[PDB]
Amino acid sequence: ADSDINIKTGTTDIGTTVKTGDLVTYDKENGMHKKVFYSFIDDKNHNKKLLVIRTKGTIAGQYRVYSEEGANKSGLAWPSAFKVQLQLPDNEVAQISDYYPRNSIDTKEYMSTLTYGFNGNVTGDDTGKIGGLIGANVSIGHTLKYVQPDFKTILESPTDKKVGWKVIFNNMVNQNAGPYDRDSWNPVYGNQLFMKTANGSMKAAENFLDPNKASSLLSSGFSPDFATVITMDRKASKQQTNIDVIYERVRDDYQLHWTSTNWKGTNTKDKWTDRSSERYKIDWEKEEMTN
Amino acid sequence: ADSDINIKTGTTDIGTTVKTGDLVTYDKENGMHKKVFYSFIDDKNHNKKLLVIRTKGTIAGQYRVYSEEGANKSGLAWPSAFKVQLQLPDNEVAQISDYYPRNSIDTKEYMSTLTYGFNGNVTGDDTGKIGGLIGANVSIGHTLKYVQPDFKTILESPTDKKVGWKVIFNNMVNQNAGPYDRDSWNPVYGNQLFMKTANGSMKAAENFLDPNKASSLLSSGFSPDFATVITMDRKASKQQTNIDVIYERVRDDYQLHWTSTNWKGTNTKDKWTDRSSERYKIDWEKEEMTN
Amino acid sequence: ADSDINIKTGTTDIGSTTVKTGDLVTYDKENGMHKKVFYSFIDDKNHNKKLLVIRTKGTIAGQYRVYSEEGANKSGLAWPSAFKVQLQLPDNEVAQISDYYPRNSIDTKEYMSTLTYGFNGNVTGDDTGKIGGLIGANVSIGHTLKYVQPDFKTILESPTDKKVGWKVIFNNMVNQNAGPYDRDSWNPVYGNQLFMKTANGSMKAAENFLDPNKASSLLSSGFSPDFATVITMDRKASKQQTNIDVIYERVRDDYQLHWTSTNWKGTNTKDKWTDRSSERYKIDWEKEEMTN
Amino acid sequence: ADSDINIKTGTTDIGSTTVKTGDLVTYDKENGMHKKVFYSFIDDKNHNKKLLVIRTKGTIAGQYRVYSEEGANKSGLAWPSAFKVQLQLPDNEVAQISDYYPRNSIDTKEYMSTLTYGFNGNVTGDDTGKIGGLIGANVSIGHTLKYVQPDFKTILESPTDKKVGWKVIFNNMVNQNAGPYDRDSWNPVYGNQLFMKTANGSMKAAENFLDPNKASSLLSSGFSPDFATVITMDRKASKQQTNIDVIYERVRDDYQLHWTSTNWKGTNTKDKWTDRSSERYKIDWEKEEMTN
Amino acid sequence: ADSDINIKTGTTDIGTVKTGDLVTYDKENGMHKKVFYSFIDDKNHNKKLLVIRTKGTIAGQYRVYSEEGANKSGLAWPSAFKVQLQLPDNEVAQISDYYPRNSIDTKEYMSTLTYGFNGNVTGDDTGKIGGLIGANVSIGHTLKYVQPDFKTILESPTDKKVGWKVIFNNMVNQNAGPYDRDSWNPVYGNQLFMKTANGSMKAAENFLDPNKASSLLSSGFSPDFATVITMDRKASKQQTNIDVIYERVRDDYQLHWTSTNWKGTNTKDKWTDRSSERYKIDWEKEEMTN
Amino acid sequence: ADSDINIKTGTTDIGNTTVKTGDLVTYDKENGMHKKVFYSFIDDKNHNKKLLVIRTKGTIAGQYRVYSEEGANKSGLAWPSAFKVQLQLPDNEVAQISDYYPRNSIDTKEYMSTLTYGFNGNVTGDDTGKIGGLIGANVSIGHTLKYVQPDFKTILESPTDKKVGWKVIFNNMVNQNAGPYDRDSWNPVYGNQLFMKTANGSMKAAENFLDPNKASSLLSSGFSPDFATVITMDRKASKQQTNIDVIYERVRDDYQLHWTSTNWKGTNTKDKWTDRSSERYKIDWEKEEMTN
Amino acid sequence: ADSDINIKTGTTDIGTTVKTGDLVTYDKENGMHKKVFYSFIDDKNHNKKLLVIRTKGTIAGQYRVYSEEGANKSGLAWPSAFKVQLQLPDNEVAQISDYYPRNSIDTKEYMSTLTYGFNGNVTGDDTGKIGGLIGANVSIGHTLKYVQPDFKTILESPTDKKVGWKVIFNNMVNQNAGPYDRDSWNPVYGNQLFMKTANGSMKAAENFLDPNKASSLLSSGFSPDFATVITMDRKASKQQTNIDVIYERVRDDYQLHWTSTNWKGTNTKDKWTDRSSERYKIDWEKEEMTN
Repeated sequence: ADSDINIKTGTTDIGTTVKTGDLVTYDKENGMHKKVFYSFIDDKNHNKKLLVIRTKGTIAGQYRVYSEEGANKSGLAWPSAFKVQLQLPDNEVAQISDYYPRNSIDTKEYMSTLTYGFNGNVTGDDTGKIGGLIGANVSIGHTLKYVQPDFKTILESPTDKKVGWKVIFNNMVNQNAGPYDRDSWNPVYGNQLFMKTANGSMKAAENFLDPNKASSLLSSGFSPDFATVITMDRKASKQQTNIDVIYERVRDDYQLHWTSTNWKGTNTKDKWTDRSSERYKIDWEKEEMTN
Repeated sequence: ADSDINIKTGTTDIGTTVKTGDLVTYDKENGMHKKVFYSFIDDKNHNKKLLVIRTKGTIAGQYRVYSEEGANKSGLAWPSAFKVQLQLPDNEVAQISDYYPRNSIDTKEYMSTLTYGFNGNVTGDDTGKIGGLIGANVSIGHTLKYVQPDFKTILESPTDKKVGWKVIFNNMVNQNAGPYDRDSWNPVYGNQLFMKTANGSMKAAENFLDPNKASSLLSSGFSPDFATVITMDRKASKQQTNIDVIYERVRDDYQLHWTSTNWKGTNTKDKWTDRSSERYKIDWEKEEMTN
Repeated sequence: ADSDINIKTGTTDIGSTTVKTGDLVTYDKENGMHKKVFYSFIDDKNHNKKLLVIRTKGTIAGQYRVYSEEGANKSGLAWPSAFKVQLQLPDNEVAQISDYYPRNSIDTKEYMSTLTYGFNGNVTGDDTGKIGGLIGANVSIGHTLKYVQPDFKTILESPTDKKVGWKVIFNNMVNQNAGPYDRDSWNPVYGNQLFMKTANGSMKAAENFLDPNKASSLLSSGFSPDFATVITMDRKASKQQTNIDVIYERVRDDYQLHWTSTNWKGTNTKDKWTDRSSERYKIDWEKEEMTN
Repeated sequence: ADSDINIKTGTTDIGSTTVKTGDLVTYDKENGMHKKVFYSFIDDKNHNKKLLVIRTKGTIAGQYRVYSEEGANKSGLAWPSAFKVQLQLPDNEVAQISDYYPRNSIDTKEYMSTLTYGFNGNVTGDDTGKIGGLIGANVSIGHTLKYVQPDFKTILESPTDKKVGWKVIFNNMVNQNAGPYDRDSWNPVYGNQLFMKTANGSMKAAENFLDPNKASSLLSSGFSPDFATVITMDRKASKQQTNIDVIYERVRDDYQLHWTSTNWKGTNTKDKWTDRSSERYKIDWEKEEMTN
Repeated sequence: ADSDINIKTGTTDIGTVKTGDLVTYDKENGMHKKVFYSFIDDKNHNKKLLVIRTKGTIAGQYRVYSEEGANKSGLAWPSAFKVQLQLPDNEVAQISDYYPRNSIDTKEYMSTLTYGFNGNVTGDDTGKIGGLIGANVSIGHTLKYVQPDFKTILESPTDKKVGWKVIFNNMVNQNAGPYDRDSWNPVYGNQLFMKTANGSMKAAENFLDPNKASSLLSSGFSPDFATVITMDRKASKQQTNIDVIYERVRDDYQLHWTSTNWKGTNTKDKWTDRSSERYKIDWEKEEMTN
Repeated sequence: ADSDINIKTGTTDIGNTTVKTGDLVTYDKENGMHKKVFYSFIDDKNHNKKLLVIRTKGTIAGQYRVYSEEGANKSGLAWPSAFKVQLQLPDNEVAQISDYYPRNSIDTKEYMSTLTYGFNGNVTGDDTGKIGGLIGANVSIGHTLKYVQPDFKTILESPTDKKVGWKVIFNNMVNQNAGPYDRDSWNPVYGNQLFMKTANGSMKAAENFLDPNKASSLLSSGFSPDFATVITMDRKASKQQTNIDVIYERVRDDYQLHWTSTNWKGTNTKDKWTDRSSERYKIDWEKEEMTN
Repeated sequence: ADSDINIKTGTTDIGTTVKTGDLVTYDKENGMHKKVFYSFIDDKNHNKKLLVIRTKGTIAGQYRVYSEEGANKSGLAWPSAFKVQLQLPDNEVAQISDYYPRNSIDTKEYMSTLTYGFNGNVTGDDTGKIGGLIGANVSIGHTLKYVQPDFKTILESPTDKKVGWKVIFNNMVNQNAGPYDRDSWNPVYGNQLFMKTANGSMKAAENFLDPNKASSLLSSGFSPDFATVITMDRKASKQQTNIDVIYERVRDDYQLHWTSTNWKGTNTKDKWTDRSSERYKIDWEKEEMTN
């Protein structure tokens, strides 16, 4: 913060009138509500002109049973990753200056235990017999404790021309069991990730986990909220800039099959990928952004 | 936020005088108090005119014993879902830009424990006999921890013309037991979701759980608090826009029957649906919203 | 909030506007109720309606009291199981109930699952040169449900555009590090021990009730409502006066203790008594004043 | 809050006006009470009534003290079981008690249910070719109750439109990692162990009382009230003067220790002594000043 | 707060002020005594205000004071820090307020009831078959609470005199205890500041290093107490004398050798260091001097 | 804070003062480093020196990658064990490094001691009228140490008045609910299991490395520095231009997996590769601007 | 705070224009970056002129293997205490008024548990034999819980002429073992504080704990952040004041030696002391501080 280096708070920041806007596009085939909120910041005391692009909207999860192959085997398509990406063409003079959020250093809680004890006893009965025991004990414990989200938010390695985030599936609770991930494997039941019952009396399709009891991101979807800061030199001859904005969904294939005794599930990674791209024009003189 | 990217706070946002209003309607048949609070925001430095629509009011729960087939079987209607939906006609130029709340990523706390120990003991009695014993142990522990609300609030997959929320029944604690949900099944007791006593001596209607010990959303109801942001192009020819708002309640059927040794309950999903729809007119020039 | 939708904070709210506020205080002696109405007239020209905020405060006494004493074997305690507040506009009124606070909040619960498994080896022996051996294994499944419970639940009753109300109801309560008990607790031997002081005692039934100092203060000293109701009124309306009835009421249960020649047993009758205190206020929207 | 009902925060409150404040200090020597009244006259023209905020502060000394000594087998300790502060308008007054802080809050408690079940297998053996085995199973169901309790409870007494008051009462207390004990704790051997230092030692009874340094600081050094009362006055009233009575009081219990020939036994008598300090203030609404 | 009674925040308070610093060092008593004062004269307030903040630092002076050979030694340590302000009785000015005050402690209590059943079947190669069916019940009570190394206590004030005492409560000793001034063990006595149970060194060596003990004991305690004094403007004598006293009470912790192990004994309130000083308050000039 | 020393907050900090800010961005492709400098010139007349605040941000890619594959029994994985950022002024410069953020924070640990003791009795018998009894006792002492560990530790390296720097180093990490492991973890059978996916599987060595999605995101996608350096300059200095070198660098370790005919065995070589990216900036104190 | 005594917040404080400055000096021999930030406050409504002296910079750890006596014995120098001291000459009329931080009162969490139980059991076998068992138990537990920092920050007993802080080594975790301090002793291992391995095959110098796994204060160093407030009477004749500032590092000597069966460590306290002093001139009239 500002006070940590003996300077009055808010002093070293960029603060000037700002020009803002909203641009909304809906991709029907890809089921993506894409909204770009932009702010043009022109601080004369700052050596660069700034454009802040906040990418919002919603990418639908589209957790859906897609095929029913008889009554033994059925297939479920589900979203394992949501991605948002911004890219400047290389010929551009404008640069990607900053981004939010970034990758945070995860933490874990470790705990070590040492217990030792002693115990004595006296025993007896009606035949006048009497016994005794003296025992001792030591025990060492190690406990690891940590928090994990259903989905991880990760900032991809940026350049000065391209940036992006991926919100990826980590693990999930299945009816107070698990947690399971894309790589969970059981010899009897295989991958129990979206498995409703271990054994029942129905067609395969019914045995998929009800999306209401799973992560709501899987079905109803994920709403990005990422910020990109682009800087522009005022003396450039060309005060126009193209920028590409991409929303993307990666879908995995979770299959259920019947092994004559119980259910077994199998998951194939990155089976499908829906990519929705749109190009925007940035006018640094007019301070407006269009598509 | 703005300070995370080296910019003065509150800079990049939309801020100008605002035109606000209230529209209240009460649907008696559906037992729904529907209130719409709206705000017209016209910032010249913003590329579009804004309308914020907050949908509030209260959808009654109407948790009730509706049928009485003697003293052996009875039926309880209960609300499993509350829904709010806003929809623009497709031919409209205005777009759904933003919404609150959105879907949150759940988290869970995991714990791993590894313990190992040793113990010794020496035994004896008055017959001069001496015994001895040396033992060792290892133990592995896994603990999963997470929070579940009685009802889940979910933002449905939006487009730029339609948006909505569903507040759905998740699971619920029943008199220090459970928690139970719509799919809980016990071979003896079936679904014990709203079952008061397992095997008492009363009529079936009496045996439903007192709403005072269940989620207050079930009976007294749920008060929506959702916001939609619509953007409008100032240069559009038609500066008038219709918008339809739907309130919905979906009720499940929980029936109790006596098996001569016990009570057993059965739950039918989405048996009834109360749907209350109203149309509003949005005048962007006059900056006023009416019904 | 506004910042969540890229708007300057406080932009979308009703404020730009002079407000006319007031206090009306009434004490109902027979019903033991202190009733305060704090009201605020907000007339924002940029708002499509006139606004009145009615904050219903004050305090409804608990009146937790031993009411009957049929000797030393039997006694009865009257206690408040519900506090209620209700506002109601007549149907012929043009003014509408627009909003209210508080509302019903969604409860949550903390769930915890444990799976533990272990092995142990062991060798035995003694002075007769004898040697024994032991290999054991174990597995264990644990499930924990965890949640917080208030002594009283605050509920917003199903509102209309003409009437609104809250009910603050008894939930459950700790009795001297035991329980918690509620209105429906039953023990075959002791019955409902909710306000039972001791299981065994040489003393009157009246003396065997739980000291109100050791119970929820809402039961005895009482509960102080803090509810807000927002009324909207159309400026074009012809009659710029609106009558409104405000009701405070208390529902009291009957908790009786009787001696079974060996011990104490408690019985609770629900909603035995109801104290209802109603009063009418006149809302003048032109004069921007509310009166009684 | 206001933002909860779509209104700019601080809009509906009384402030949108210059305030006249003051301090009145009195010390009751015989009753050991420092009594301070901080008052504020608020006259908001947009408010239908004049406001006086009376904040009652100061400190009521605990006066935890060994008062009598009957030999070395029996001794008595006076201790504060309740502090009380009360404000009362004469009924003939036109001014009304409008609001008060703090009020009674709804307590909560944390409940837990646990269900565990497990299995274990085991094989044992010997050098005599002997072979043994066992297969066991287990179920266990647990209930946990968890909650927080203060040493003293702060309670708002049932107010009227003329009188209000708070009481800070003794609840329970830890005694050297034991207990907690309260006024009704009883042990057949030791009686009430609340303020006894040792169970069995060789000293006078006076010696065996708990060092106040190891007890609640309120018991000895005392309690500092911080309560606010809000009085409303109609401007159109003929008599713009109002008398108001402010009362501080301390309730002391009698804790006796005696020797019973083998161990120590403690007994507590409730509400034996009561120190009450009353004073009258004159409220002049026109001059906007409060005097003594 | 004000918003709790439907009034705009900051309305009911007193809102130019004249402030000052007086510093004195008592070398003999090892006390750095600082008074920060503020004169507040609000026309809309019925009396003139003086806020007196008593700060500075009272050194702990945790030290081994005596060495009676190699079997016996004495440690002096601070069991109480005290601050006192006193107006003479004939003064018209009154003590109106003070901070901090005494807070009500809380404790966390939790009760558990567990009951279970267990079955088992046993057997061996001799075709023998055994069984057992068992049940269990258990009740647990848990008490939980937080206590500071020192308790900060506001002494019963009057309208002429006020004071605070910061007293030793209990303390952890090398992952053991906590111990207090009254802890007693029949073989070891009071193990409060004892380093080792049995080790061949001088008695002075066996005292706990101040670096592993509460820093208030050695380096000291910094008071931060405020007193609010009110004065009537119509008073004839617009001067007021006030005495401020800083105090340290030291206990005596003795270690002695019993030919097998160490034993500690603690005697309370053996020494008392009192540093008193008088200030002159001028309400007209709005200044406080010495 | 200032209020802690009886001064109005914000009084003693630096701030008629106008600040001259700017951004410099370069991307080193060979080293995969997005390097951004945000600078602020602060010239407070009431301050004895001109100030320049340099904020080093951007992102150093983790570049967690399988780099060699010697069949299906041996593979190598290059991973980032340290990220570093360094700023250096040449010796001949009169300008000085005055301050920096973050600095090294003091770690803490929670210690716990438990002492439990108990007694138990039991009576035994059977159908042969035999009667037995046993009475036992136990004592136990427990010590628990508890502390929080980040995946990477942020260290401020020992600064001078000419150069400053930070290193963000790998500490330890959880591997699929196992570990946590660090660069020196060793198992006689499995070696270092830090990034080992399975104990014994049937795949290529390359396929047996832990999925970067299940590892610290700093390892693959990378680390984003956020460091501040405060440089002071005398106004009276002759050369109001100052060169400064900024270095971003990544230290990569070598984690190899090999098959021992029964299972997998991991080996980690420290500081095998070092990627260094340096850039020269010109600081102009008169023109109040920074360039490269 | 002021609101605690019925006064508007910020009323009783000092506030006026302030004159601030920076003095940076680097002690190479002692490896100490020493920065002084000063603020002159002259409030006319305050009875004295104020100078706030903030001592910052960084004292390097210099955790280093210094000696090598073959391959069986070695020595490690480590910082056991960092110190900062400010001292006014006794003849000065200017006074040390205040200081931050001060000593905080530490706390601990104590909990006592009382548990008691009963159990029954019935036994039998195929020989028609019958057995019985009735048991009871009681147990009392005492648990202590508290937090201990790696280093303690302590304000030393100040006067009106001298003030200082010491940041001292408390204890430290050694590879999930310990924690150990300067007085830890094991008959077999001696002091295991900075010992890497109990018994291995390297030179002594190799067996010291990697500074990366120890407190970073030990190696990279400590950054002081201390404030001293000095008052000056405006009417004092001599409006100039010299002040000495001392930065100091106390290093302990941790030696490792091989006893032919395992490693044993020994630690000697306060072996070395690096002391770096600088004198500053305070001009109260010109409101400037120089070196």
